[PDB]
Amino acid sequence: VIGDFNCTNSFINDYNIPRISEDVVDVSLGLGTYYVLNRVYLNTTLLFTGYFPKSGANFRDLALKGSIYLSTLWYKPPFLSDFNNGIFSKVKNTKLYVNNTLYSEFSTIVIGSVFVNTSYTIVVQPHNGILEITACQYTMCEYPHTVCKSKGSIRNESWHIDSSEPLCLFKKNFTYNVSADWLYFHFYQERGVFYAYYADVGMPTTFLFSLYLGTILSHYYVMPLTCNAISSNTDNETLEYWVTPLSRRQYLLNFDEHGVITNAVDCSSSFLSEIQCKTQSFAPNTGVYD
Amino acid sequence: INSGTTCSNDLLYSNTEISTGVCVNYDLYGITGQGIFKEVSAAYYNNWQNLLYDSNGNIIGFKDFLTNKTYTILPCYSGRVSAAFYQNSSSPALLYRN
Amino acid sequence: ANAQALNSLLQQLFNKFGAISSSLQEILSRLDPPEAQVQIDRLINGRL
Amino acid sequence: LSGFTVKPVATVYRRIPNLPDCDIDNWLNNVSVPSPLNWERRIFSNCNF
Ligand SMILES: *[C@@H]1O[C@H](CO)[C@@H](O[C@@H]2O[C@H](CO)[C@@H](O)[C@H](O)[C@H]2NC(C)=O)[C@H](O)[C@H]1NC(C)=O
Ligand SMILES: *[C@@H]1O[C@H](CO)[C@@H](O[C@@H]2O[C@H](CO)[C@@H](O)[C@H](O)[C@H]2NC(C)=O)[C@H](O)[C@H]1NC(C)=O
Ligand SMILES: *[C@@H]1O[C@H](CO)[C@@H](O[C@@H]2O[C@H](CO)[C@@H](O)[C@H](O)[C@H]2NC(C)=O)[C@H](O)[C@H]1NC(C)=O
Ligand SMILES: *[C@@H]1O[C@H](CO)[C@@H](O[C@@H]2O[C@H](CO)[C@@H](O)[C@H](O)[C@H]2NC(C)=O)[C@H](O)[C@H]1NC(C)=O
Ligand SMILES: *[C@@H]1O[C@H](CO)[C@@H](O)[C@H](O)[C@H]1NC(C)=O
Ligand SMILES: *[C@@H]1O[C@H](CO)[C@@H](O)[C@H](O)[C@H]1NC(C)=O
Repeated sequence: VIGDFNCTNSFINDYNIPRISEDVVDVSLGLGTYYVLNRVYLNTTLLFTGYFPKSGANFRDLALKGSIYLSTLWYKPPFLSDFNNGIFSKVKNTKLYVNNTLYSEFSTIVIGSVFVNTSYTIVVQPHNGILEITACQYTMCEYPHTVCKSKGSIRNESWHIDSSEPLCLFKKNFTYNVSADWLYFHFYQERGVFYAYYADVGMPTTFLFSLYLGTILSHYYVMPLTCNAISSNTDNETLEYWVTPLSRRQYLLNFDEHGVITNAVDCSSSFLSEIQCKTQSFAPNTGVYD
Repeated sequence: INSGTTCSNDLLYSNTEISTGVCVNYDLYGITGQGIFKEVSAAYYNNWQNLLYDSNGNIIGFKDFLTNKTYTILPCYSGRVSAAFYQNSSSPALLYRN
Repeated sequence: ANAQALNSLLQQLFNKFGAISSSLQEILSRLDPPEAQVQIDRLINGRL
Repeated sequence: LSGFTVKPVATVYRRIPNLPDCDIDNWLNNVSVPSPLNWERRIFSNCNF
């Protein structure tokens, strides 16, 4: 239930569960928060109202992997979640070694709406360390997927049938560290414009772009990786693609004399957090507050 | 014509020159204002960071991507004059404080 | 206390009071005159 | 008493481009010139020229 165009009808099975992780989101260290769009703060405390998680809700593993046959239940909820107000994603870098050569590939994300060919779909796709982010009129297939370059499978990756280049609003390429362990992504929309944030290594998150669309996005989806993959019948490998919702909340961030966040506190988690946010300091004075 | 996405960038980037501070206008990166500029070296910018803000929410610095330079923004002059005037006089005594 | 009062009085210029923004530069240069009058009036009322 | 407070001029405009450039002069000045019988054609879109 992604696209409305028939592209392939081969190896289509019926059924062969999101693995809820026991870990929680950690705060007061930098994980979860993100830098401003293009503003810099030096040696100050900032009370900023943005889009963040609440208290460390459980994650959901939405990574889909196939070998020969595909499934129809995969293109349906709860795998096709709802982009309510924001998504914070944590991806594990699958580092493969072939002929003493390192390769790093992971899943592909597509946010937007149904959009057979009427409205834009923002797709971020990795190519051996090159993140291509394109917002165009791509026509999603009825059963899209993504094959892997190294150790290719028997199928062919085909998620769009646009023979001619359609109109676009933002197409760009970014470069990240090909020998990293974890990647962080942060997506949300507000006032009609959609923002993006990415982080290749480090606790905070870096800025990506902001695009004016005018319409409200509906759903996001992670495309499966039908290739020689995490299946441990031959080689051991693990894939973790955790996704957590967002919420409009006010945090308190700190900036040293250089401009890197050292610690970030909440304002609706504990009784001390409320006092810290009212006093706008991490070490408030002695007193009786309400 | 006058549609689509492909356009011509010839009526927006015309001057492409920053003065040494004359209390001029600016419409930088969406945010607009008025002020003077001063050349001050900065080593705290990054690849994705181009503007500098304070705790109150004003503009302090600005990094130009077309020249790889960093400038600081100073507010314009807006003050009053104290005029002491007697009963019958031609011109009062003016004073500009500070 | 005097410094905090002065800072709180100065900070009022960054509030919107229901308007589209807190700066008249991007208000008089974005919308037509006959529809920004209400925004300017709300800003003036708040500041007064 | 107040002063003059004249209106400043010579505004400064800056903006990061979203779409890349078309780069038509690179293809127009190629090292190979096609014959009038071939007349190779190239389409450009979603760019800035
Ligand atoms: C937009 O997408 C629709 C389907 O979502 C396309 O309609 C298909 O067109 C092909 C080619 O003529 C047909 O073989 C299919 O049967 C059509 N699908 C349906 C569901 O009818 C359409 O061509 C695309 N492009 C435009 C401009 O509408
Ligand atoms: C972003 O990177 C991708 C992949 O490196 C580029 O796609 C290549 O485009 C060239 C020119 O059309 C093709 O010859 C290659 O075959 C493409 N590679 C792949 C893997 O499809 C893309 O052009 C880059 N985008 C920008 C704006 O630089
Ligand atoms: C960061 O800000 C703090 C808070 O003002 C600075 O600490 C003060 O530094 C001045 C000298 O610059 C001293 O006179 C004060 O006694 C310090 N106060 C405290 C509470 O430590 C600190 O120097 C700043 N760091 C910089 C500018 O690098
Ligand atoms: C401004 O400075 C940056 C950083 O030094 C320059 O970016 C470098 O550009 C060269 C050539 O394209 C690359 O080899 C480097 O890898 C880039 N470094 C980084 C950190 O991105 C940029 O080119 C400079 N701009 C101008 C106009 O001189
Ligand atoms: C990538 O990560 C590795 C391991 O942490 C590190 O040694 C290397 O310097 C990093 N490269 C870049 C460009 O950050
Ligand atoms: C684009 O053309 C205009 C028109 O003369 C010119 O002012 C501007 O400098 C040009 N831009 C570049 C990057 O050459």
